[PDB]
Amino acid sequence: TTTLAFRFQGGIIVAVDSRATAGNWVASQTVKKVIEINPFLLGTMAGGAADCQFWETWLGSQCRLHELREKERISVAAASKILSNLVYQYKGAGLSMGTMICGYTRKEGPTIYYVDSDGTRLKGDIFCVGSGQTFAYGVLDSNYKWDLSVEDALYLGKRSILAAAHRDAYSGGSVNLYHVTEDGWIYHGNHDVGELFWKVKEEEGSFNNVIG
Amino acid sequence: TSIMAVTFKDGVILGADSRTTTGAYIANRVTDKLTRVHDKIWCCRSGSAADTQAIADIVQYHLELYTSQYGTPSTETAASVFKELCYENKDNLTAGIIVAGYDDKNKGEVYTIPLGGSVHKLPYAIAGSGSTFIYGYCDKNFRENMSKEETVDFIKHSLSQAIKWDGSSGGVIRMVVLTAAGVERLIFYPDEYEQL
Amino acid sequence: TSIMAVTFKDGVILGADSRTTTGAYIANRVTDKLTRVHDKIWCCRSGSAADTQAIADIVQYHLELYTSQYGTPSTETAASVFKELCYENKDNLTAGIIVAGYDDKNKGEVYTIPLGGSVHKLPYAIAGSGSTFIYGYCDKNFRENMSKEETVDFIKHSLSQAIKWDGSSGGVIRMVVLTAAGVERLIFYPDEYEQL
Amino acid sequence: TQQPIVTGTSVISMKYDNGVIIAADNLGSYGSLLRFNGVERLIPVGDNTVVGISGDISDMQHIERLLKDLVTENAYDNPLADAEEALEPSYIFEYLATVMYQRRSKMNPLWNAIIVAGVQSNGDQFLRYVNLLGVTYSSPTLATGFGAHMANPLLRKVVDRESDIPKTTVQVAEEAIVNAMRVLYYRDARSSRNFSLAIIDKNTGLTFKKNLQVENMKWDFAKDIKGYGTQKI
Amino acid sequence: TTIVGVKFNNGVVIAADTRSTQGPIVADKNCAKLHRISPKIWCAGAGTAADTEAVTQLIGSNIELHSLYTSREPRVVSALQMLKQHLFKYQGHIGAYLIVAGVDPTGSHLFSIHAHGSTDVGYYLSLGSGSLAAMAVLESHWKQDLTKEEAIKLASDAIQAGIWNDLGSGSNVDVCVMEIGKDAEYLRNYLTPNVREEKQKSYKFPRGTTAVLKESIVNI
Amino acid sequence: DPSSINGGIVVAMTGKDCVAIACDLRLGSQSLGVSNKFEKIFHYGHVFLGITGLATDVTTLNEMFRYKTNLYKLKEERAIEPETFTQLVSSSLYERRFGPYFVGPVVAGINSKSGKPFIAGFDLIGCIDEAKDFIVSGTASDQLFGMCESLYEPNLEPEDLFETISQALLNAADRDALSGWGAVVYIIKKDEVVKRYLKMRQD
Amino acid sequence: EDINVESLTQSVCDLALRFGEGASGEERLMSRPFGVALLIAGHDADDGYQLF
Amino acid sequence: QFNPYGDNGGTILGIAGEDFAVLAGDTRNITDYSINSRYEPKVFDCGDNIVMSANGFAADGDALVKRFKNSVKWYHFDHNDKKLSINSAARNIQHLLYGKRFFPYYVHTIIAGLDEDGKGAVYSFDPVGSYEREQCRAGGAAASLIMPFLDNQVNFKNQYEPGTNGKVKKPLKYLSVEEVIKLVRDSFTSATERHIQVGDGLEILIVTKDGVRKEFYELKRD
Amino acid sequence: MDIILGIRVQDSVILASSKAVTRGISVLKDSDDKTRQLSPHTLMSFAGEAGDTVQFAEYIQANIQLYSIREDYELSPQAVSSFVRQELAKSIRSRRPYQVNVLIGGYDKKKNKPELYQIDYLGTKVELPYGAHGYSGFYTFSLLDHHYRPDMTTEEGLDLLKLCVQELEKRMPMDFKGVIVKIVDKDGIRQVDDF
Amino acid sequence: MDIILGIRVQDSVILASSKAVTRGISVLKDSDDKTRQLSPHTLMSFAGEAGDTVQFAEYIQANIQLYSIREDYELSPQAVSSFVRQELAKSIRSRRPYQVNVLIGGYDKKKNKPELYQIDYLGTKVELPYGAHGYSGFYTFSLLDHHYRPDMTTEEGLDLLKLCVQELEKRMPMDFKGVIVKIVDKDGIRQVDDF
Ligand SMILES: CC(C)C[C@@H](C=O)NC(=O)[C@H](CC(C)C)NC(=O)[C@H](CC(C)C)NC(=O)OCc1ccccc1
Ligand SMILES: [Mg+2]
Ligand SMILES: [Mg+2]
Ligand SMILES: [Mg+2]
Ligand SMILES: [Mg+2]
Ligand SMILES: [Mg+2]
Ligand SMILES: [Mg+2]
Ligand SMILES: [Mg+2]
Ligand SMILES: [Mg+2]
Repeated sequence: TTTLAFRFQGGIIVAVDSRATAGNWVASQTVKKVIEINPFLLGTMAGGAADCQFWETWLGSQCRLHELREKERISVAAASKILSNLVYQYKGAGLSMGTMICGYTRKEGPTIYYVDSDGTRLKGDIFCVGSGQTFAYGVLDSNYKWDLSVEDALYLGKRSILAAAHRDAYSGGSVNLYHVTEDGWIYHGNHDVGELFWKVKEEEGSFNNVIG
Repeated sequence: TSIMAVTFKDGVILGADSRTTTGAYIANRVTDKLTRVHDKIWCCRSGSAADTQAIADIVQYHLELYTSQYGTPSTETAASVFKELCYENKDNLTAGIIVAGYDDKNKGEVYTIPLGGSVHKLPYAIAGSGSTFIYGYCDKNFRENMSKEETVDFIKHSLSQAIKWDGSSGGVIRMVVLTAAGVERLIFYPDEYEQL
Repeated sequence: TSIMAVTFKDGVILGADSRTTTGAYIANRVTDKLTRVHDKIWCCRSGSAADTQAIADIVQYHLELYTSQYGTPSTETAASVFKELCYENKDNLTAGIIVAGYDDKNKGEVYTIPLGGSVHKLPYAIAGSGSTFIYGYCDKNFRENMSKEETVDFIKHSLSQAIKWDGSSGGVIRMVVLTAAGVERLIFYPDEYEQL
Repeated sequence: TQQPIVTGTSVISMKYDNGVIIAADNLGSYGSLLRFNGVERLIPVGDNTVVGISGDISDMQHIERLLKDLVTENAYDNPLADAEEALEPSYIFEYLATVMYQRRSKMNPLWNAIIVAGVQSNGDQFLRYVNLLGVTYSSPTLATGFGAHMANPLLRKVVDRESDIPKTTVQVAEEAIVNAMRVLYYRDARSSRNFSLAIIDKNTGLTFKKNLQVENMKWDFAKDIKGYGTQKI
Repeated sequence: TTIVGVKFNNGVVIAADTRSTQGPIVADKNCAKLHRISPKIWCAGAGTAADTEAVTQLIGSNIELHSLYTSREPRVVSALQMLKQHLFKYQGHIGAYLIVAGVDPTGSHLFSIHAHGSTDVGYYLSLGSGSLAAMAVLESHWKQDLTKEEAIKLASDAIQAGIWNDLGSGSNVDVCVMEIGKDAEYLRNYLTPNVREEKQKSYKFPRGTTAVLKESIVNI
Repeated sequence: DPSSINGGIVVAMTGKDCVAIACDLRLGSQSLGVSNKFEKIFHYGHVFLGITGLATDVTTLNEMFRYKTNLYKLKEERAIEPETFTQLVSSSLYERRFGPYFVGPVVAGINSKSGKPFIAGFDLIGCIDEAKDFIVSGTASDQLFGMCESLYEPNLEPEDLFETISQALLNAADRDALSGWGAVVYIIKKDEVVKRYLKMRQD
Repeated sequence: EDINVESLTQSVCDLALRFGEGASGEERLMSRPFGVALLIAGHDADDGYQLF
Repeated sequence: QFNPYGDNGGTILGIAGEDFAVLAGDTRNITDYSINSRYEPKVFDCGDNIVMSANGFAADGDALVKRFKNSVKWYHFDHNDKKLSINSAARNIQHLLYGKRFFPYYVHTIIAGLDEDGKGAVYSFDPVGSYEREQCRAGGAAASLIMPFLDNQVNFKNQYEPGTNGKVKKPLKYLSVEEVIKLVRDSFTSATERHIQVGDGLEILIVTKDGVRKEFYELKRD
Repeated sequence: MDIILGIRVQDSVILASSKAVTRGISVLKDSDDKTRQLSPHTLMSFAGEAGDTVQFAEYIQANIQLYSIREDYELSPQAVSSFVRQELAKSIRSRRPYQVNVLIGGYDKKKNKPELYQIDYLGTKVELPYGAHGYSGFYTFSLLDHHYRPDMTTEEGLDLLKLCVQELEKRMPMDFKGVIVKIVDKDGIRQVDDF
Repeated sequence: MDIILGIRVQDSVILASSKAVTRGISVLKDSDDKTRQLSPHTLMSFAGEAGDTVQFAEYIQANIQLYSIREDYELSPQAVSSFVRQELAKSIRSRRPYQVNVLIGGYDKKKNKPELYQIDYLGTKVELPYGAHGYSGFYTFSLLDHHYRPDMTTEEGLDLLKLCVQELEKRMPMDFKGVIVKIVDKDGIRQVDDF
């Protein structure tokens, strides 16, 4: 798995792969690794499939309840802290989650929290998480820029998950793209690596390690 | 340890060696492994001495309570109580116990309760480290309905041989006789049983 | 396995069960554990079947070589050769072997060689998993200088009881008789020995 | 139970046209010591069920008592306990299966393999297996432990598929069972020659045969087997 | 694997199933487990397949040299001693388990042999994962003085027991018949009771279905 | 275990007067893909050998077999046949019985004299899979078995055999994290050998 | 899925019972009944617009 | 040391059609090298046009199916016999499984049925509750053999239109129930050939608007 | 751990190797050159077990120089890398294996081409446009998969390495104390002082 | 691993804490502030097990603020450090111990003195002129044993920390991504942006 979120001038890009594995068996290539908690808040899933799907879905419930109770959407900080507080209660039980909680409120602005099953919660401008995180980093970091156009950012995110899908045995499938702004998230599609890789190799003239 | 109990024509006889070891050290050379839990219901002990003493103690308590409330408990009932304690606490006991009793209807009875807490009614039973060596001997020499004297001899011969081969057995041979006439304690010394 | 060898008035008799197991599976129900290494020198095998076959084979070779060079080897000499192989390779054998022979001077002889390779000359010897159960029986029933028939009976009774109690023993009872008159093979079936 | 001490080996069983047969030897082993020889491991529940048990004998005795208790309880305020509202094999099974899976799941198994045999009220044969893991299955033949390996292949030659069942008589099934018992005695080091057999028949009811002995054995040829390779005498 | 051996009034019969397994997978559905040590001495193996085949070849080669050297027909007991001594020397680490059968100038013979070097002799034997199922048949139907045709039937029934009841075994029955006074009679696929049914369709692809990046001729 | 560190697969199939053999292109170190061009199929005269497993042994065995077959050709004055090479591979492997090469070799070829298609497989110590419809090997061997038993039928023309062995390899590979990243396919007849590089997923 | 409106209503009433025995046998949660009532309004796919 | 888990082999197979779904399993049940039964069904009609198989450790599988069927019973009690929709069944099965996250049912769950638009549905679960809706899925012993085959034949993966230089995919197409059964039968005969834990019998449950129907096919018994 | 990188461009091969030497909680040295020249147009960088790396590299160097003198001819990069591979394959199954991974940059004066070989301690060898040993490949491979072109000048290769090293200083957990960069081309081997 | 340093000078206590957060072969963050303010004149820095450090520090902070509000009075550094110590001593023998080491810098407004407390996860507490957690003490303690004077100004304390951090960047094996420095004195707590 490879997941990434980053803040830039035009808000937040979120990008994930869609591969799930058991040992060296490719179990699926169509897994949805982003959860849409509400129209302003996204979660990403890395680590244990069940651990992630279950707890982020539950986090969604806690967020809604907060909204019913306080008559306002929960903040990114507080939503990520619900998840962090929960996993920490289980610390040592063997949960396996590397997650990002991403979104917008007026108070905070575009906001990203890294949250894992160790209890680690971090605010930040850039995170890559998963078995393919280093491959995403190497590409994303090299070409990252605060003043990327929205288009260039969407592409850089896509290109970074693509780099990870290629090199990490355990990443692949397709790329799922999101942009988050002050008006919330917007979906930018599912991009099968099967056709994406070749298209990018041609357009870009990259991936020269490969026989074409 | 070498313990046995043998039904016969008039009741039942319990026998045991008197050796308790820790390592190769004989911590007690005159142990009394023949333990009373009711008037004419007794038991033979093998295994952990802490465990078998602790078990017999609690069984004696249960049968005392039984007696004041319900009347005389049967030999079977005593075996039931032992079994319940041995089976339920199987993961934390090392106890190999023979329960033996007299009553006017059945005369003598014998119930062996091996490690694990199962229970088996038998015309006779042998147990303890030393019994392995006398399986063949006891099988070939036991008859139903022996006299008291024939039965004493069988046990004397049996336990003498088990003591001969088993390092964990030795000392004196103890016997308890349960009949209508009451409870009789016997003892035999090495210089007697070692010549048989 | 239940193996024994018994000196008597006219020579020596070897006996064995016929069961070989791997796990609880009886891989061979008619094994022949009575193995010849010279005319009137034989052995009983217990332990690893690979080990005891391999040992007996090499001992047969040594005694064949002995015979062509030096003349008839003694029973003692055969026991010596076994011992040397069992002791020197103790860290890589599981062999419990009884060596038994006839000659005109000593008549019957028996040497047991337990795990580790020590050697013990004895008027009779029992061995194998099943022997534990017949220590007391054999001690009480063995006499020196029995007749052939009395000796066959002793072994039949002995091994029958060992087979009765030992899961690692069973099948038929095999016997080999070594005397001046030569070498005789006997067999007894479950329906005979199980009634004794 | 964390590990078995006193144990019973194979229970074996098969369906035939009008009922079921089940058998188990009378031995309680103690490691490699053949310790107890009159241990009944077939447990009739009412007139329609026989529960055969292998494994830890202490646990078997505990299950026996659970079964007697069922019989007792079922009769309370039950005017038809000997009739319409008697225990069905299927009720006895479901209960045991529930108990075995519960104990597995508390990490404290009843260390047994069990076959439940009987006839349901509509006349249907009942034959189903449960063990210390809570694993359950039915088949025209069932056998536990060692018997699964040698009795099953023998018994399946008789009832190989469901359609063989109505073609199979008690007489034929019983012969198959007994032969398998002889074979187990030949090759299972923890078997005994003495065994019990029960038939449950939709017409004749329960027939419980105690003290059978393995008979008609071949040992003859053993006289001719000498050495282990080259030895001729 | 299921292998058996059955003596009859005038020779010996050997038989095997034909399934070889990489774990729970079947690599070869029609494998050959009946090996020749010499023209009239044949063996069937279970255990580690490479060891079973290698040790077969080693002894076969040596038995042949021995036979040429001594100008004598190879004897089953010679294969026996050579094999067990070799296996013992290797202390079990050559995981060969074999039933060896044959006829020679001294008569007809049947032996089993295990990885540690121990050997048995009898009138009927079985080895491999399916040996308990096979042995149940042998123990039910063997009798002294079998004819050739009866020993073939019995051995073949025994392999079947393993084929049907042992997951370790399957597919076909192979037999070899070694009769005194005759050429060994090797019957490959004596029984073939497990043919795949016809598939529901052909999965032939239209030509050009598969994408190619580049193509070239190779020169041998 | 050593046989799954580098990843990769090989499959060979028989057809009518042809054989085919195929492999992926991956060389990785656990989850890290490293080489996009590591072929696993070699040839000595008209005999083809594919090898999966530990890459260093793949390379070593190749050199060992080029060495052995070259000497064979010199001494025998003719090139080695697939049947003979098969035995050679077996005994070379067995020679290392107790310290084996961690490999799963596969042989394919057409006997120059019978004109008969031949394939075989081996376990890591030389046991021969005499099977003659298809042979599979590598970290996706389960997948390959499944694909072959499904797609295969006997006496395919070379053009059809090409589609079959391609789809078997491609679909098996895409369900394996340690295989893929490209492929090559050889279609082998008496007078012609065609090598092709397949287009596949790059994840 | 969405909770059906009647279910929700039934759920609030079950809580209301908790000055005594629960609908599933629970022990009491409070020492007196509530002194308030509710009009519950909603929509679901099974019974459309409902008022309880 | 008590091991609470076992492996009973078996293989299962779910494929969704446009207006139907299919859930197939073999009927063989195993322990190590032995056959416990040649016919012990493991695909179950749970009501509401929902069929289910929990494959692996059969004791956990049975327990899980039992708990789920019970879950339906109570759903009906609580909601006046309201149909439990398949997506709702799936989310519920997620919770049953994750409830035992620290002592899991050692099984692979598949369920099949129709969605709220009457289209075939398959859902696949890992032992602790992770799930997705899929078009096809194999589970259990021979899944690693059968799944790539389904990828290729149900979803036309790696097939291109000829003459297009491998640039135009073979377009996705809904298969009929006839064509699906053919694929199911061939998958299993193939699994039976190469996997020792597969054989004896093939049971297929077919779900449509009109209900659940069953077909049975023999598989080789070795 | 040690960074060992290689990029093969149009006219040269470029090797970059970290300067740190670290034991326990002490950086012992920040100027360590992790290469030996095997011949005038062949350079080998190395990472791995303490002691093994220098012992192995010098053994190879000694042997290569010996061949140079005996034949009065410089073996090709292809020939040298194969000798190194074989030595490692013998090693891995010997009584004491060298735990050394290597990169070999060479300029083939006959083929007039740069070649770059990655060989690990098992004897796994592969020729690559770019290579790396250790954890560094987890960042550099994807980066170069994006940025590397086949037509590139030496200067571009250098820029490519500036990108890699910048990333490793950003994301690698250990302070590897910079790199020494060496260029292997038709004129031989030189170190880029201004890196 | 995490650098956590403290120097107590004449008129203030100064805390320095590394900015890196590292998991596996990834530096996740280079700007992480490893402190919570417990009260206006008391600061606590922290190192240790993932999750435990923030969970512990915030729990303490919440409790300290609660006391501030309940009593309308700010507990002394001595009182706060003792509460922290006790909480750790209870921790170490509880079912799940916090694996957290801490430094507490505080200005006692009553005694008009800076105080610095080093407390590890066992509940070991000591007051020191300078302190450190982790491997850093292996270099800083001897350095300050040489350079530290009791009479020093805040600025001198700062120079002292420049010396420590310079040494750790030289000799520590991991890239800890610099430090954030905070000064606790009579006017409260402030961060030195120009460090
Ligand atoms: C959101 C995830 C799908 C992200 C993805 C990678 O990060 N994770 C995964 O792919 C992980 C593997 C990874 C932890 C090494 N896989 C998983 O989490 C899979 C679920 C799929 C196979 C459907 N579950 C699993 O691996 O086995 C769980 C288990 C639990 C108890 C007993 C037996 C088996
Ligand atoms: Mg004594
Ligand atoms: Mg016996
Ligand atoms: Mg494989
Ligand atoms: Mg792949
Ligand atoms: Mg990938
Ligand atoms: Mg619904
Ligand atoms: Mg099969
Ligand atoms: Mg089979």
